[PDB]
Amino acid sequence: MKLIVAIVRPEKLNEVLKALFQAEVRGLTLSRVQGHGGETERVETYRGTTVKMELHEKVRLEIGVSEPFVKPTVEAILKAARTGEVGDGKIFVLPVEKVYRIRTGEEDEAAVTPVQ
Amino acid sequence: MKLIVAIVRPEKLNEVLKALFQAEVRGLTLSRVQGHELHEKVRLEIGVSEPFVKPTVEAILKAARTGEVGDGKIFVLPVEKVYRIRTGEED
Amino acid sequence: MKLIVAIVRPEKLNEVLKALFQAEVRGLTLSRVQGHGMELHEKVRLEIGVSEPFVKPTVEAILKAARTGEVGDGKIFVLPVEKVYRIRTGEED
Repeated sequence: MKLIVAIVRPEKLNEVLKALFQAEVRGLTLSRVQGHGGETERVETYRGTTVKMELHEKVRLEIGVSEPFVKPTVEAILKAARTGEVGDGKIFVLPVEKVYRIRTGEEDEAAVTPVQ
Repeated sequence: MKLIVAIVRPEKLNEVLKALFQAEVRGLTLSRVQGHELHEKVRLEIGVSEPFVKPTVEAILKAARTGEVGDGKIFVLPVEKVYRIRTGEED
Repeated sequence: MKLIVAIVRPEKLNEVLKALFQAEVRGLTLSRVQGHGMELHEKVRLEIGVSEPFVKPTVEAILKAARTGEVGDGKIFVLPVEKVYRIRTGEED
């Protein structure tokens, strides 16, 4: 199992969710965060005197997936979320020791396997 | 140490927090998130030492369950190091 | 890469952000959350991807900026990351 955390532009969210559902990746959660991506900074920011137009609203998606679905999930997000401009975001694939579905007590693979 | 990330229903949050406290699990953070239509959920993030992983997971499984689809999930993630900001040292 | 997750006091955020931009990280996100241990106390959660050579000094920069010496200062978690992709280019690493 892996926990996928993706940071994408708000204007790309709907395309991303549609692509994920199309890939059988249903269960997930999301929230708004402020972020700064790319490895760019304004001179004033690096000087520490300012931190204005450095942060922008992004959407953070958290998706638990079984091993077989890691590749399809990453590919769906990469295709849908890219604009080609700095600030597109990132995808972290995190190792997971255990997963539990609260309703059924199902664990690990069974807990993140597509309910359809 | 491990990092527990749990998604639960807002209506069950008080009960979950009460169970965690009864289990001696005190330090944690939480926030509202949108889950799965999208429905509001609460995401809890709890860093625990190894002996507290099980008690924490169980506290949440028992307090958060309603029996209806959408009760949530619990992830246990490996943590390489954890630092206590107050001391400037690992924990 | 490693994922640094820091929970800090809101009144220390400006200082921590300054330390992060001056340290140089390959991206960060942050948001307001509620801390506990009822009554919830505001905290700011920052998530920063940092590669191995620079994890220790980046953690030290955050520690120095965020510390007050009083209970409630927060914690910093360093998590392993299996893979990381840059969306702009699609590349892994």
